[PDB]
Amino acid sequence: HFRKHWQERVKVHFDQAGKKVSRRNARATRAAKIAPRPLDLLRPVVRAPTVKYNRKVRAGRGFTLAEVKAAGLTAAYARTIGIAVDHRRQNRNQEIFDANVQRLKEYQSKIIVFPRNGKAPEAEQVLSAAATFPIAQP
Amino acid sequence: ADDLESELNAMYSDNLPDWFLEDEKEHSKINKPITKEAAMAIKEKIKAMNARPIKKVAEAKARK
Amino acid sequence: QQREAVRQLYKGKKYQPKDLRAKKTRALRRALTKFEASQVTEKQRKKQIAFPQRKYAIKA
Amino acid sequence: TVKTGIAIGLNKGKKVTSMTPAPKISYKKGAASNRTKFVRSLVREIAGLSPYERRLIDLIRNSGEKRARKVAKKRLGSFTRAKAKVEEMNNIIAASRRH
Amino acid sequence: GAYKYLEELQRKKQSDVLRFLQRVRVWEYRQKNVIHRAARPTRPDKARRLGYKAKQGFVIYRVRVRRGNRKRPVLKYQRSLRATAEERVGRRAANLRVLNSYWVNQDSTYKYFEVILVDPQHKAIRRDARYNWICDPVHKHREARGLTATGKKSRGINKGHKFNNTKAGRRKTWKRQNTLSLWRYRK
Amino acid sequence: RNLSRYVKWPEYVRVQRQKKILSIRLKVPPTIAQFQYTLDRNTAAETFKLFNKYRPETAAEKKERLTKEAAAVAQDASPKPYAVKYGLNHVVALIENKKAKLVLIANDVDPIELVVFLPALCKKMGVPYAIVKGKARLGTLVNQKTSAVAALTEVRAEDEAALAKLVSTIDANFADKYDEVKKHW
RNA sequence: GUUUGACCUCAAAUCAGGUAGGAGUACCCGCUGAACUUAAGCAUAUCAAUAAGCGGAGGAAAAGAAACCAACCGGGAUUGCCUUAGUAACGGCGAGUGAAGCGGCAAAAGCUCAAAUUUGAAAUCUGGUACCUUCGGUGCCCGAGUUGUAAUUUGGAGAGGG
RNA sequence: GUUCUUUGUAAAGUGCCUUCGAAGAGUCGAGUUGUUUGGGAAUGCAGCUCUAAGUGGGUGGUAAAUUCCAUCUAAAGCUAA
Repeated sequence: HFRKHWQERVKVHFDQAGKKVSRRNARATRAAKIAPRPLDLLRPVVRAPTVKYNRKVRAGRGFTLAEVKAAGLTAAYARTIGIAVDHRRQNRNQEIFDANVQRLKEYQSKIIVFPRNGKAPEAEQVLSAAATFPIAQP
Repeated sequence: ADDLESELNAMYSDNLPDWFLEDEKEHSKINKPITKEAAMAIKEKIKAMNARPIKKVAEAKARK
Repeated sequence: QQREAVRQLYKGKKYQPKDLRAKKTRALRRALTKFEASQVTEKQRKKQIAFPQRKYAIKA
Repeated sequence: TVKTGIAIGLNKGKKVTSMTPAPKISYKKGAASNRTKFVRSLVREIAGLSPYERRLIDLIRNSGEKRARKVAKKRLGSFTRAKAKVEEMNNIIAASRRH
Repeated sequence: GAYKYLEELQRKKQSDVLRFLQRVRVWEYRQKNVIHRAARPTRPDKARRLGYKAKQGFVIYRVRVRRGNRKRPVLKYQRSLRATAEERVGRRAANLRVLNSYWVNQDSTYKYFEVILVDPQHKAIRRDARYNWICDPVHKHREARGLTATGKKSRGINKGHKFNNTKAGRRKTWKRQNTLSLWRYRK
Repeated sequence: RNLSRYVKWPEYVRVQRQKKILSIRLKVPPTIAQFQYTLDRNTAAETFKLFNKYRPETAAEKKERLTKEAAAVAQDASPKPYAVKYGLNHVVALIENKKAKLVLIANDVDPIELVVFLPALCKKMGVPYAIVKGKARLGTLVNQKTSAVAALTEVRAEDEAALAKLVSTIDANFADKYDEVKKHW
């Protein structure tokens, strides 16, 4: 019925390689700044919504308060120890609840927290909590 | 306070007092919201104004 | 010599002559000081003492 | 209810073991407190009635609760709000005349 | 305290008490200047609800604004009276930062607002960890940039599906509809 | 001759005089009109003579008392204090808890909405109350420039009887006298 | 007492100390706002919430921790990329116009008030002054403040008592 | 990596029993005029008129009425990448 008779705008990504380099530099800088902590927090396993995607699980935002309590810690301490906490998510699925509780137990058994006053034992930096605790399809 | 009340009343002349009533009635009017018919009248009035010739052309034609 | 004499006359005073004050930039002179920028509330200070960011690692 | 494990029909959907989440107190956002009731009753006694409330009372007396509710809906914009206002005025009438 | 009583009573705006107070006060306001400094908040509960504190560095100005019908040009409407009031007060006291504002009164010619202002230079503000955020240079003339509560409401800054039909929403949709995004390896 | 009738006064003087005229000329709702009925000269003098014995601690006196406590620190160090209570929210809380034995309410509060509910609250709570002339006079009692309210909750043994007589006097002179008129416009 | 004051409100000072204006404006946030053009030449419409005009910021701005999306075995602040998709839909014999949630990824971060009786102690704060170990500390003093400044609580909770 | 007073029955977290549990108004919402988005019911914003409630309120735009259900918790505020 009616045509587009005007002139478009153009966005060109000449800086694609430069921005990849910049993101890599920023990640290395942040790793040095927070060493020996990882670059990412521990995230929970979560079912995708809608009937198209509910057949698979993915990473969520943060562990439920109930899951943190079941794992045996408080939200404030978990946030300081490197665990994402999400207050607005609720549990109505015991499978997901159990998986997230076991996830937290394994993370606690696999990390070493240094004393806030004592001398630090030598410990190398592992960058990806995500890689060390991958989400697995049930 | 007959003295004070008459002093202020005569200053204004220079149940409720006159200064108060006039001040209140200046701002106690009714804001009935505009109606569709009046709005259409506004639009057509603007159209009539915008469809006028310029005075040069009007006066030249009138003189001819 | 004269400016240094005035400086020693004013040493330690709260208010100095503006020409003896640091120039920097208008915006830099309008910015909050370190003290004002560092002020925290009592509640936030208590939370910071109780739950600081921890130093941890992923090995065991 | 309990999901029937099939993709259509009544109560369709996958079946997983249920959990009951703790009831969040934000869901208790409109609840009334004893002090809140006390304050509202005292303020009602102090302030009295708005003029449209007065004529709602008059309508309830004379022309019928149906017409009172209709006038209240005209002045409020919502049928549920008209119902709430008319019930409030009915309670006020009962307390101000009978008990 | 007295908060619950004040909030309930000031909600009951058609009662005899509040009508009488409104009448007397609006006449007095018409006597005073169009923009003037208020000695104290007329509604302390509302003011401290919007962030006012009774301490040095907090200022209340009362401002009178003409209504949509009652303009003096010496119909299209998109400008908020509360926004106009806040901007005029901010221009009158540009050493200050406008925090919030609230309705106090109205007549058939004017609406009456009270604007809350904070002094960013006062040490009682600069050393207060709860308010010195407003001392940062990024908050100069919030009301002029539309960052007050009325500004955000007029701009339509809200979450969800109902808030894409704004100026900003339409700008984003226009650049979506007719921006070519050309990558190095063309997609 | 005296030109005060024809003196062009400043705007602020003129406005305050017109406000005074308006307040008396207008028909005032009773919940506000009740504040026009106050304690009489004799009973107000007696009430203030009672309260001035319980005028609270000043800053200099607090330094002296904290000096004694510091000596005894390194309940017992200082005695139980008796003083009038004066904050508005504090006194509303005391009334709602019925801890207050007598409440004094200034008649001149602007905005009046801050105290317009207090007599009704005190009636619903059974607390004796009295409207007195002067937030400034009330503030003198508590070391402030003005005070919206004042209250006695606890009194000394040598003053219980005086407090009870003052309450009875206010009841006879102020409750029975103004009960009919405070409900009318 | 025809006096002497306590307050409130309103002023004044070349009063003590501060602050605003103008520039730049690529990017950012508001206000205000066309027409050419394109659609039979068009008043709807489009161009376009664009140009011009006015105001306001920063190194980024704005937005931002749900009065959200959904309708699932549910997700979970904001932003951006890829996407959804050139799809559904509309109109046309094939000219054209045209979404959103989900999904993958970049980056990740959470919090603050109001609403409470400290009432066995306004526990709070500006300023002047004197000293000091001076982006500030302490003593004294004039003040602000009870028409409410601190501590305590913020919905995920939380408070009182045991 | 060294040194200085250790702060301190000051501050904070976790367990159970019980009593509570304050949560923003000329706003929300409604009608109308203009404007904006839409094929459209309808939607956002501004002016004007009317103007709530507390087991409440908003949202879930196919026509309206009704009953359920689901989901958040407005009318106040800050915040890096």
